[PDB]
Amino acid sequence: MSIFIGQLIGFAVIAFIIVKWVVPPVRTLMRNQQEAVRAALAESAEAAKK
Amino acid sequence: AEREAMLAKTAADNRKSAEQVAAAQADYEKEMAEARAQASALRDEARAAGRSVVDEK
Repeated sequence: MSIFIGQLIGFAVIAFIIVKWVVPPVRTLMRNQQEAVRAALAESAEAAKK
Repeated sequence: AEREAMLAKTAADNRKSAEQVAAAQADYEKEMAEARAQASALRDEARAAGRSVVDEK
């Protein structure tokens, strides 16, 4: 019982740390790559139009 | 792979387009120049025929 709770508090701390300092860079990184790929598709589309 | 394909082909299509605007310009200019040259040659032949007819008459 006590062990579970304490490791659950530890997991809550880990989740807070990753959400505050690890999630922002990675999610947004993937996000920037996403923007890039979509805009590249866009450039291809435009060139086709040209 | 297809990501690559698209990037490269887009490159070549913007290439085609940039070369094709120049090609259309140059071909229109060449056709116009050929037409004008033929017009000038026709006028020169008319002048030569006029000289021939005046001389013979």
